[PDB]
Amino acid sequence: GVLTESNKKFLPFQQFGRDIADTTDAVRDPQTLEILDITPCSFGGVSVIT
Amino acid sequence: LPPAYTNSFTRGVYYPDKVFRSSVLHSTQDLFLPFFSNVTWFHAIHVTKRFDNPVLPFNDGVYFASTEKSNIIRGWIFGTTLDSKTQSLLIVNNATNVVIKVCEFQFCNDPFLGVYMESEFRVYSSANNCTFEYVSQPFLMDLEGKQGNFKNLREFVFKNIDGYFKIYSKHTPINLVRDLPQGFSALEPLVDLPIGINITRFQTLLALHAGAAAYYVGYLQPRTFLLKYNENGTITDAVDCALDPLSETK
Repeated sequence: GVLTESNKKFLPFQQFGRDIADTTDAVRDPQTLEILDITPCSFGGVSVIT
Repeated sequence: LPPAYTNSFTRGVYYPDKVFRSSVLHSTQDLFLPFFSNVTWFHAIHVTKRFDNPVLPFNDGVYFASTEKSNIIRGWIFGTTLDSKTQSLLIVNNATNVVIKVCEFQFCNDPFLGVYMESEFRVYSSANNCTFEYVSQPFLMDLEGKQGNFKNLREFVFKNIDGYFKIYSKHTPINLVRDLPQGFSALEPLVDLPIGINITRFQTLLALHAGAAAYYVGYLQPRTFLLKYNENGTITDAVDCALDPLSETK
């Protein structure tokens, strides 16, 4: 995905993060202890117009 | 002492894993403490005979709460049968820290490191075999002596799964003078123990002067709760959803 810098705040023991759909949504940085969002890249079909 | 029971008013909630959520109601299935339970209250007000510290059968999780302010129960010895052939575990909150001493401790007929300092060597006699010893961070453990109102709610959850003996903890500064009142607050993890020993029973290492205190010993249960996180991501409510029809439909 695109590791966008996050906005929300983790509890200072929580590593993972997920959504109502129960899939990976945010990740705390193991080194600098920062939180990052996630946004996958699968973007739509491709149609022709003639 | 005859343990006069009491009621557990919605206590014993703890973040079961590391995951974070937001404003979502999750329904988990873990070893929990049922609501409104009949907790085996150890009335530690001797000023009767709180020296009733058997090898309590360490069930699958024990809600070893404590409304104690001086940590009269400094330590907790663990093991299988406590007869000098067990790689036994001791969680001792001695002057240094909450030290985790897991070693082949040599027991006697009366297995306990009685205070005398834990010098009544009926557990530790020789460190012949020491797989690990997790000396934690040395904090301000100065032979805690403060008492009075049950302010430091030393609520403790002791579960042991797959060798990992996870100890959760929490301290909430609330004023109260008797058995667990109403209110809600979740517990957090404060240590995971990456060891591989087996535990069946345990003990409660009181600080011998019996003595005057107050603490409770429940017993967990493999139920299925339904948590409710919030915006800040903390547990603000839960429902033991095998208790009643209303709870079941919720």
